[PDB]
Amino acid sequence: NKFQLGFSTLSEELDLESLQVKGTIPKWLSGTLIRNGPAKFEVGKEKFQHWFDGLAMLHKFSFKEGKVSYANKFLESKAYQSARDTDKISYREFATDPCKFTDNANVNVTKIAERFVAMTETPLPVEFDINTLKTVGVFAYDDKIESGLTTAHPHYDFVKNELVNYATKISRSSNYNVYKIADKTNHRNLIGSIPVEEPAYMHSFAMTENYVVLVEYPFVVKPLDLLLSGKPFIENFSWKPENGTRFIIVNRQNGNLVGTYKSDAFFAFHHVNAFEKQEEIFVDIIAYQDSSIVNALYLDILRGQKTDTIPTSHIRRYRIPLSGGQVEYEMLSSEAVELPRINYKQYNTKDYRFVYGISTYSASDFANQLVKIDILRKSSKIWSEKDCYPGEPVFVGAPDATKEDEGLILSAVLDATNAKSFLLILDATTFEEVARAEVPHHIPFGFHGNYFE
Ligand SMILES: [Cl-]
Ligand SMILES: [Fe+2]
Ligand code: NA
Repeated sequence: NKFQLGFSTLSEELDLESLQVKGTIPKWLSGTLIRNGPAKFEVGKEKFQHWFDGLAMLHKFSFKEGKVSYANKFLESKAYQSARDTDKISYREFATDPCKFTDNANVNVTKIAERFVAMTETPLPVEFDINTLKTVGVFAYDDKIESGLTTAHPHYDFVKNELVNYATKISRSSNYNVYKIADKTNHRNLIGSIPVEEPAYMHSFAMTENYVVLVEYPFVVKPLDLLLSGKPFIENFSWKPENGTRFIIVNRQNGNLVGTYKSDAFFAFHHVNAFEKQEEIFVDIIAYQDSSIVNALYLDILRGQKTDTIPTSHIRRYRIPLSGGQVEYEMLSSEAVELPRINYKQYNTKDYRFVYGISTYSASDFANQLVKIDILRKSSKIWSEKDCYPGEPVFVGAPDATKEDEGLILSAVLDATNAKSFLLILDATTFEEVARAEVPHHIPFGFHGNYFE
Protein backbone atom coordinates (compact mmCIF):
# COMPACT_ATOMS: atom_id res chain seq x y z
CA ASN A 1 0.00 0.00 0.00
CA LYS A 2 1.97 3.03 -1.40
CA PHE A 3 -0.91 5.59 -0.88
CA GLN A 4 -0.82 4.74 2.92
CA LEU A 5 0.34 8.38 3.63
CA GLY A 6 -2.86 9.89 2.07
CA PHE A 7 -4.88 8.28 4.96
CA SER A 8 -2.40 9.52 7.67
CA THR A 9 -2.85 12.61 9.97
CA LEU A 10 -1.38 16.04 8.96
CA SER A 11 -0.46 17.98 12.18
CA GLU A 12 1.42 20.80 10.31
CA GLU A 13 -0.55 24.06 9.62
CA LEU A 14 1.37 26.81 7.69
CA ASP A 15 0.82 29.95 5.51
CA LEU A 16 3.42 30.31 2.65
CA GLU A 17 3.28 33.40 0.32
CA SER A 18 4.98 31.41 -2.56
CA LEU A 19 4.99 27.70 -3.62
CA GLN A 20 7.67 26.38 -6.08
CA VAL A 21 5.82 26.51 -9.49
CA LYS A 22 7.04 24.38 -12.49
CA GLY A 23 5.27 25.60 -15.69
CA THR A 24 3.07 28.71 -16.32
CA ILE A 25 -0.30 29.45 -14.56
CA PRO A 26 -2.51 31.60 -16.89
CA LYS A 27 -2.64 35.32 -15.81
CA TRP A 28 -6.52 35.35 -15.85
CA LEU A 29 -6.54 32.77 -12.96
CA SER A 30 -6.64 35.23 -9.97
CA GLY A 31 -9.24 33.50 -7.70
CA THR A 32 -8.90 31.12 -4.68
CA LEU A 33 -9.21 27.26 -4.65
CA ILE A 34 -10.42 25.91 -1.21
CA ARG A 35 -9.89 22.11 -0.71
CA ASN A 36 -11.83 20.43 2.19
CA GLY A 37 -11.28 16.90 3.64
CA PRO A 38 -10.22 14.86 6.71
CA ALA A 39 -6.62 15.49 8.01
CA LYS A 40 -6.74 13.88 11.55
CA PHE A 41 -7.75 10.16 11.76
CA GLU A 42 -7.18 9.61 15.56
CA VAL A 43 -7.56 11.50 18.92
CA GLY A 44 -4.83 10.10 21.25
CA LYS A 45 -5.79 6.42 21.98
CA GLU A 46 -9.16 6.52 20.06
CA LYS A 47 -8.93 6.04 16.22
CA PHE A 48 -11.63 7.23 13.72
CA GLN A 49 -13.08 4.11 11.96
CA HIS A 50 -14.13 5.63 8.56
CA TRP A 51 -12.47 7.95 5.95
CA PHE A 52 -15.56 10.27 6.30
CA ASP A 53 -14.96 10.59 10.12
CA GLY A 54 -11.57 12.43 9.95
CA LEU A 55 -11.50 16.00 11.42
CA ALA A 56 -11.91 18.76 8.75
CA MET A 57 -8.87 20.74 7.42
CA LEU A 58 -9.16 23.52 4.74
CA HIS A 59 -6.36 24.03 2.12
CA LYS A 60 -6.23 27.46 0.32
CA PHE A 61 -4.62 27.96 -3.16
CA SER A 62 -4.85 31.73 -4.04
CA PHE A 63 -3.50 32.85 -7.49
CA LYS A 64 -1.92 36.24 -8.50
CA GLU A 65 -0.84 36.39 -12.22
CA GLY A 66 1.44 33.28 -12.32
CA LYS A 67 2.27 33.09 -8.55
CA VAL A 68 0.29 30.74 -6.18
CA SER A 69 0.08 31.20 -2.34
CA TYR A 70 -0.84 28.27 0.01
CA ALA A 71 -2.28 28.05 3.58
CA ASN A 72 -3.88 25.12 5.53
CA LYS A 73 -5.56 25.03 9.00
CA PHE A 74 -7.83 22.57 10.94
CA LEU A 75 -11.48 23.79 11.05
CA GLU A 76 -11.96 24.83 14.75
CA SER A 77 -15.36 22.98 14.96
CA LYS A 78 -16.74 21.89 18.40
CA ALA A 79 -15.82 18.31 17.23
CA TYR A 80 -12.13 19.39 16.76
CA GLN A 81 -11.97 21.84 19.76
CA SER A 82 -13.37 19.11 22.12
CA ALA A 83 -10.90 16.47 20.73
CA ARG A 84 -7.91 18.92 20.99
CA ASP A 85 -8.79 19.97 24.61
CA THR A 86 -10.17 16.66 26.14
CA ASP A 87 -8.05 14.23 23.95
CA LYS A 88 -11.34 12.27 23.46
CA ILE A 89 -13.63 11.84 20.38
CA SER A 90 -16.55 14.02 21.65
CA TYR A 91 -19.18 14.15 18.81
CA ARG A 92 -20.88 11.37 16.72
CA GLU A 93 -19.25 11.12 13.21
CA PHE A 94 -20.43 9.22 10.05
CA ALA A 95 -19.15 5.84 11.46
CA THR A 96 -17.43 6.60 14.87
CA ASP A 97 -19.06 7.32 18.31
CA PRO A 98 -17.43 8.55 21.57
CA CYS A 99 -17.52 6.41 24.83
CA LYS A 100 -25.43 16.69 20.01
CA PHE A 101 -24.46 15.70 16.37
CA THR A 102 -21.10 16.63 14.79
CA ASP A 103 -20.15 20.00 13.16
CA ASN A 104 -17.08 18.26 11.56
CA ALA A 105 -17.68 19.99 8.16
CA ASN A 106 -15.09 17.97 6.13
CA VAL A 107 -17.04 17.32 2.85
CA ASN A 108 -17.35 20.57 0.77
CA VAL A 109 -17.31 24.45 0.84
CA THR A 110 -19.59 27.17 -0.73
CA LYS A 111 -20.84 30.76 -0.02
CA ILE A 112 -24.25 31.32 1.73
CA ALA A 113 -25.38 34.97 2.32
CA GLU A 114 -21.92 36.08 0.93
CA ARG A 115 -20.20 34.12 3.81
CA PHE A 116 -17.75 31.18 3.20
CA VAL A 117 -19.03 27.97 4.95
CA ALA A 118 -17.55 24.44 5.31
CA MET A 119 -20.33 21.77 4.98
CA THR A 120 -20.99 18.14 6.03
CA GLU A 121 -24.32 16.18 6.17
CA THR A 122 -25.49 17.55 9.60
CA PRO A 123 -27.99 20.48 9.61
CA LEU A 124 -25.73 23.57 10.25
CA PRO A 125 -22.61 24.47 8.21
CA VAL A 126 -19.46 26.10 9.78
CA GLU A 127 -18.53 29.70 8.70
CA PHE A 128 -14.76 30.39 8.09
CA ASP A 129 -12.73 33.46 6.94
CA ILE A 130 -11.24 32.81 3.42
CA ASN A 131 -8.39 35.29 4.28
CA THR A 132 -7.04 33.67 7.53
CA LEU A 133 -8.90 30.26 7.30
CA LYS A 134 -10.07 31.11 10.90
CA THR A 135 -13.40 29.50 12.05
CA VAL A 136 -16.13 32.17 12.71
CA GLY A 137 -18.57 29.59 14.22
CA VAL A 138 -21.78 27.63 13.35
CA PHE A 139 -23.78 29.22 10.44
CA ALA A 140 -27.43 29.35 11.69
CA TYR A 141 -30.30 29.44 9.11
CA ASP A 142 -33.07 32.07 9.73
CA ASP A 143 -36.24 29.90 9.21
CA LYS A 144 -38.48 27.22 10.88
CA ILE A 145 -37.48 24.27 8.55
CA GLU A 146 -36.69 21.05 10.55
CA SER A 147 -33.74 18.73 9.57
CA GLY A 148 -31.43 16.05 11.08
CA LEU A 149 -29.63 15.03 7.81
CA THR A 150 -28.77 17.08 4.63
CA THR A 151 -26.18 17.18 1.75
CA ALA A 152 -22.83 19.03 1.36
CA HIS A 153 -23.67 19.02 -2.42
CA PRO A 154 -26.07 22.00 -2.84
CA HIS A 155 -26.92 23.15 -6.43
CA TYR A 156 -26.80 26.86 -7.53
CA ASP A 157 -29.28 28.40 -10.06
CA PHE A 158 -27.14 31.18 -11.70
CA VAL A 159 -30.23 32.61 -13.57
CA LYS A 160 -32.39 33.07 -10.39
CA ASN A 161 -29.28 33.41 -8.08
CA GLU A 162 -30.61 30.67 -5.69
CA LEU A 163 -28.77 27.96 -3.69
CA VAL A 164 -30.91 24.72 -3.89
CA ASN A 165 -30.63 21.76 -1.42
CA TYR A 166 -32.84 19.29 0.55
CA ALA A 167 -32.80 18.38 4.29
CA THR A 168 -34.35 15.21 5.85
CA LYS A 169 -36.32 15.68 9.11
CA ILE A 170 -35.65 12.27 10.80
CA SER A 171 -38.63 11.59 13.16
CA ARG A 172 -41.50 9.01 13.42
CA SER A 173 -43.04 11.00 10.50
CA SER A 174 -39.87 11.82 8.45
CA ASN A 175 -39.86 14.27 5.45
CA TYR A 176 -37.50 15.18 2.56
CA ASN A 177 -37.64 19.05 2.78
CA VAL A 178 -36.50 20.57 -0.60
CA TYR A 179 -35.59 24.29 -0.09
CA LYS A 180 -33.86 27.30 -1.79
CA ILE A 181 -31.80 30.31 -0.48
CA ALA A 182 -31.84 33.67 -2.38
CA ASP A 183 -28.58 35.76 -2.46
CA LYS A 184 -27.67 38.00 0.57
CA THR A 185 -29.99 36.01 2.96
CA ASN A 186 -29.75 32.89 5.24
CA HIS A 187 -33.58 32.31 5.12
CA ARG A 188 -34.54 28.94 3.48
CA ASN A 189 -37.85 28.83 1.50
CA LEU A 190 -39.48 25.34 1.72
CA ILE A 191 -40.17 24.33 -1.95
CA GLY A 192 -41.85 21.01 -0.94
CA SER A 193 -41.88 18.24 1.75
CA ILE A 194 -41.97 14.56 0.56
CA PRO A 195 -43.06 12.25 3.44
CA VAL A 196 -41.03 8.98 3.81
CA GLU A 197 -41.21 6.01 6.29
CA GLU A 198 -37.47 5.04 6.14
CA PRO A 199 -35.26 7.91 4.86
CA ALA A 200 -32.57 6.95 2.26
CA TYR A 201 -28.91 8.18 2.39
CA MET A 202 -28.87 10.56 -0.65
CA HIS A 203 -25.34 12.16 -0.54
CA SER A 204 -26.39 14.36 -3.55
CA PHE A 205 -29.35 14.99 -5.96
CA ALA A 206 -30.07 16.13 -9.58
CA MET A 207 -31.34 19.62 -10.67
CA THR A 208 -32.82 20.47 -14.14
CA GLU A 209 -34.30 23.78 -15.52
CA ASN A 210 -37.75 23.17 -13.85
CA TYR A 211 -37.18 20.16 -11.49
CA VAL A 212 -35.23 18.84 -8.47
CA VAL A 213 -34.83 15.00 -8.81
CA LEU A 214 -34.21 13.08 -5.52
CA VAL A 215 -32.89 9.58 -6.52
CA GLU A 216 -33.85 7.47 -3.44
CA TYR A 217 -31.34 4.54 -3.40
CA PRO A 218 -32.78 1.67 -1.27
CA PHE A 219 -30.06 2.26 1.43
CA VAL A 220 -32.48 3.30 4.23
CA VAL A 221 -32.69 3.81 8.07
CA LYS A 222 -35.53 3.26 10.60
CA PRO A 223 -35.71 6.67 12.39
CA LEU A 224 -36.03 5.02 15.88
CA ASP A 225 -32.86 2.87 15.24
CA LEU A 226 -30.91 6.14 14.58
CA LEU A 227 -32.31 7.66 17.85
CA LEU A 228 -32.05 4.65 20.26
CA SER A 229 -29.68 1.89 18.88
CA GLY A 230 -26.17 2.54 20.34
CA LYS A 231 -24.48 2.19 16.88
CA PRO A 232 -22.60 4.78 14.72
CA PHE A 233 -24.78 6.72 12.16
CA ILE A 234 -24.09 4.67 8.95
CA GLU A 235 -24.36 1.22 10.72
CA ASN A 236 -28.17 1.91 11.12
CA PHE A 237 -28.66 2.05 7.27
CA SER A 238 -29.77 -1.21 5.49
CA TRP A 239 -29.52 -2.24 1.77
CA LYS A 240 -33.10 -3.26 0.70
CA PRO A 241 -32.88 -3.84 -3.10
CA GLU A 242 -36.51 -5.24 -3.13
CA ASN A 243 -37.61 -1.53 -2.82
CA GLY A 244 -35.68 -0.60 -6.02
CA THR A 245 -34.42 3.00 -6.65
CA ARG A 246 -37.19 5.70 -6.59
CA PHE A 247 -36.78 8.90 -8.72
CA ILE A 248 -38.86 11.64 -6.92
CA ILE A 249 -39.40 14.61 -9.35
CA VAL A 250 -40.37 17.99 -7.72
CA ASN A 251 -41.04 21.30 -9.60
CA ARG A 252 -38.38 23.56 -7.92
CA GLN A 253 -40.51 26.76 -8.47
CA ASN A 254 -44.07 25.83 -7.22
CA GLY A 255 -43.09 22.65 -5.24
CA ASN A 256 -45.60 20.42 -7.18
CA LEU A 257 -44.84 16.63 -7.29
CA VAL A 258 -44.32 15.89 -11.06
CA GLY A 259 -44.20 12.11 -10.31
CA THR A 260 -42.31 9.15 -8.73
CA TYR A 261 -40.59 6.61 -11.10
CA LYS A 262 -38.85 3.32 -10.07
CA SER A 263 -35.78 1.47 -11.50
CA ASP A 264 -33.78 -1.64 -10.41
CA ALA A 265 -31.88 -1.06 -7.09
CA PHE A 266 -28.50 0.81 -7.32
CA PHE A 267 -26.45 3.20 -5.08
CA ALA A 268 -24.52 6.46 -5.80
CA PHE A 269 -22.70 9.21 -3.83
CA HIS A 270 -22.36 11.78 -6.67
CA HIS A 271 -24.72 12.97 -9.43
CA VAL A 272 -22.83 14.28 -12.56
CA ASN A 273 -25.54 16.35 -14.36
CA ALA A 274 -29.25 16.17 -15.41
CA PHE A 275 -31.33 17.94 -18.15
CA GLU A 276 -34.80 17.91 -19.84
CA LYS A 277 -35.28 16.91 -23.55
CA GLN A 278 -38.80 17.02 -25.15
CA GLU A 279 -41.01 14.85 -22.79
CA GLU A 280 -37.99 13.19 -21.00
CA ILE A 281 -35.46 13.87 -18.15
CA PHE A 282 -31.86 12.45 -18.37
CA VAL A 283 -30.03 11.92 -14.99
CA ASP A 284 -26.25 11.08 -15.25
CA ILE A 285 -25.15 9.34 -11.96
CA ILE A 286 -21.82 7.75 -10.79
CA ALA A 287 -23.59 4.48 -9.81
CA TYR A 288 -22.56 1.27 -7.91
CA GLN A 289 -24.48 -2.08 -8.06
CA ASP A 290 -25.16 -1.78 -4.26
CA SER A 291 -24.17 0.18 -1.07
CA SER A 292 -21.09 -2.06 -0.32
CA ILE A 293 -18.77 0.89 -1.32
CA VAL A 294 -19.73 2.52 2.07
CA ASN A 295 -18.17 -0.41 4.08
CA ALA A 296 -15.15 -0.44 1.64
CA LEU A 297 -14.14 3.15 2.69
CA TYR A 298 -13.41 2.14 6.34
CA LEU A 299 -9.72 3.06 6.98
CA ASP A 300 -8.54 -0.51 7.92
CA ILE A 301 -9.59 -1.56 4.33
CA LEU A 302 -8.22 1.64 2.61
CA ARG A 303 -4.87 1.25 4.54
CA GLY A 304 -4.81 -2.58 3.92
CA GLN A 305 -3.07 -4.68 1.19
CA LYS A 306 -6.42 -5.82 -0.35
CA THR A 307 -7.24 -2.80 -2.62
CA ASP A 308 -9.43 -4.80 -5.08
CA THR A 309 -12.33 -5.19 -2.53
CA ILE A 310 -13.30 -1.50 -3.22
CA PRO A 311 -16.21 -1.63 -5.75
CA THR A 312 -15.92 0.45 -9.00
CA SER A 313 -18.60 2.98 -10.19
CA HIS A 314 -19.58 4.06 -13.77
CA ILE A 315 -21.47 6.98 -15.47
CA ARG A 316 -25.07 5.69 -15.99
CA ARG A 317 -27.53 7.95 -17.94
CA TYR A 318 -31.06 7.13 -16.58
CA ARG A 319 -33.88 8.17 -19.01
CA ILE A 320 -37.16 9.10 -17.16
CA PRO A 321 -40.22 8.94 -19.49
CA LEU A 322 -42.67 11.56 -18.04
CA SER A 323 -45.35 10.06 -20.41
CA GLY A 324 -45.11 6.77 -18.39
CA GLY A 325 -43.20 3.44 -18.07
CA GLN A 326 -40.24 2.18 -15.94
CA VAL A 327 -36.88 4.10 -15.87
CA GLU A 328 -34.03 2.47 -17.92
CA TYR A 329 -30.31 3.49 -18.28
CA GLU A 330 -27.21 3.09 -20.55
CA MET A 331 -23.44 3.56 -19.79
CA LEU A 332 -21.79 6.78 -21.17
CA SER A 333 -18.27 5.27 -20.62
CA SER A 334 -16.58 1.90 -19.75
CA GLU A 335 -14.08 3.88 -17.53
CA ALA A 336 -14.43 3.58 -13.70
CA VAL A 337 -15.13 7.14 -12.32
CA GLU A 338 -15.70 8.90 -8.94
CA LEU A 339 -15.60 12.56 -7.67
CA PRO A 340 -17.23 13.78 -10.93
CA ARG A 341 -17.07 17.49 -12.00
CA ILE A 342 -18.24 19.44 -15.14
CA ASN A 343 -18.35 23.00 -16.60
CA TYR A 344 -20.95 23.60 -13.81
CA LYS A 345 -21.45 27.40 -14.29
CA GLN A 346 -22.46 27.00 -18.01
CA TYR A 347 -23.68 23.38 -18.57
CA ASN A 348 -25.30 22.29 -15.22
CA THR A 349 -29.09 21.56 -15.75
CA LYS A 350 -28.35 21.49 -19.56
CA ASP A 351 -27.28 18.96 -22.28
CA TYR A 352 -23.43 18.57 -22.16
CA ARG A 353 -20.47 16.48 -23.50
CA PHE A 354 -17.59 16.41 -20.89
CA VAL A 355 -17.13 14.82 -17.38
CA TYR A 356 -13.88 14.99 -15.27
CA GLY A 357 -13.14 12.65 -12.29
CA ILE A 358 -10.72 10.17 -10.59
CA SER A 359 -10.41 6.77 -12.40
CA THR A 360 -10.67 3.67 -10.10
CA TYR A 361 -10.54 0.96 -12.86
CA SER A 362 -7.38 -0.75 -11.37
CA ALA A 363 -5.46 -1.07 -14.72
CA SER A 364 -2.12 -0.54 -12.82
CA ASP A 365 -2.92 0.98 -9.33
CA PHE A 366 -6.13 2.07 -7.48
CA ALA A 367 -7.25 5.77 -7.87
CA ASN A 368 -3.97 6.38 -9.83
CA GLN A 369 -5.40 8.49 -12.76
CA LEU A 370 -7.54 11.53 -13.67
CA VAL A 371 -9.98 10.87 -16.61
CA LYS A 372 -11.90 13.19 -19.04
CA ILE A 373 -14.95 11.32 -20.54
CA ASP A 374 -16.21 12.53 -23.98
CA ILE A 375 -19.96 11.53 -23.90
CA LEU A 376 -20.58 12.46 -27.61
CA ARG A 377 -17.86 10.47 -29.53
CA LYS A 378 -17.33 7.98 -26.60
CA SER A 379 -13.57 7.58 -25.68
CA SER A 380 -11.65 9.37 -22.84
CA LYS A 381 -8.38 11.26 -22.04
CA ILE A 382 -6.21 10.07 -19.06
CA TRP A 383 -3.61 11.76 -16.77
CA SER A 384 -1.32 9.69 -14.43
CA GLU A 385 2.26 9.58 -12.97
CA LYS A 386 4.47 6.93 -11.20
CA ASP A 387 3.15 6.48 -7.58
CA CYS A 388 0.96 9.68 -7.87
CA TYR A 389 -2.69 9.65 -6.58
CA PRO A 390 -4.70 12.65 -7.89
CA GLY A 391 -7.71 14.27 -6.08
CA GLU A 392 -11.05 15.71 -7.36
CA PRO A 393 -10.50 17.52 -10.72
CA VAL A 394 -12.01 21.07 -10.30
CA PHE A 395 -12.91 22.71 -13.69
CA VAL A 396 -12.50 26.54 -14.11
CA GLY A 397 -13.87 27.99 -17.42
CA ALA A 398 -11.59 30.43 -19.35
CA PRO A 399 -12.67 34.10 -19.83
CA ASP A 400 -15.22 34.55 -22.72
CA ALA A 401 -14.98 30.77 -23.55
CA THR A 402 -17.08 29.56 -26.58
CA LYS A 403 -16.46 25.78 -25.86
CA GLU A 404 -17.50 23.53 -22.89
CA ASP A 405 -13.91 22.19 -22.29
CA GLU A 406 -12.15 25.63 -22.61
CA GLY A 407 -10.45 26.37 -19.22
CA LEU A 408 -8.27 24.64 -16.54
CA ILE A 409 -8.52 21.50 -14.30
CA LEU A 410 -7.11 21.86 -10.70
CA SER A 411 -6.30 18.61 -8.76
CA ALA A 412 -4.50 18.06 -5.39
CA VAL A 413 -2.10 15.12 -6.21
CA LEU A 414 -0.25 12.95 -3.59
CA ASP A 415 3.33 11.94 -4.64
CA ALA A 416 3.94 8.80 -2.47
CA THR A 417 7.71 8.52 -3.32
CA ASN A 418 8.16 12.29 -2.50
CA ALA A 419 5.89 11.94 0.64
CA LYS A 420 4.45 15.40 -0.35
CA SER A 421 1.44 16.68 -2.41
CA PHE A 422 1.37 19.14 -5.41
CA LEU A 423 -1.44 21.15 -7.14
CA LEU A 424 -1.67 19.84 -10.77
CA ILE A 425 -3.02 22.32 -13.43
CA LEU A 426 -4.16 20.82 -16.81
CA ASP A 427 -5.50 22.54 -19.98
CA ALA A 428 -9.18 21.35 -20.00
CA THR A 429 -9.11 20.89 -23.86
CA THR A 430 -5.85 18.84 -24.37
CA PHE A 431 -5.94 17.48 -20.73
CA GLU A 432 -2.08 17.84 -20.57
CA GLU A 433 -0.16 19.64 -17.73
CA VAL A 434 0.55 23.44 -18.06
CA ALA A 435 1.90 23.93 -14.45
CA ARG A 436 2.18 22.40 -10.92
CA ALA A 437 2.76 23.98 -7.43
CA GLU A 438 4.83 22.04 -4.80
CA VAL A 439 3.43 21.80 -1.19
CA PRO A 440 6.03 21.26 1.63
CA HIS A 441 3.89 18.45 3.24
CA HIS A 442 1.40 15.71 2.15
CA ILE A 443 -2.31 16.78 1.82
CA PRO A 444 -4.49 13.86 3.06
CA PHE A 445 -7.04 12.48 0.49
CA GLY A 446 -9.94 15.00 0.69
CA PHE A 447 -13.46 15.03 -0.87
CA HIS A 448 -14.57 18.35 -2.51
CA GLY A 449 -13.26 21.88 -3.20
CA ASN A 450 -14.49 24.92 -5.20
CA TYR A 451 -12.77 27.80 -7.10
CA PHE A 452 -13.97 31.31 -6.02
CA GLU A 453 -13.28 34.33 -8.33
CL1 LIG B 1 -38.45 3.94 13.14
FE1 LIG C 1 -19.36 13.97 -1.98
NA1 NA D 1 -1.36 -2.63 -16.08
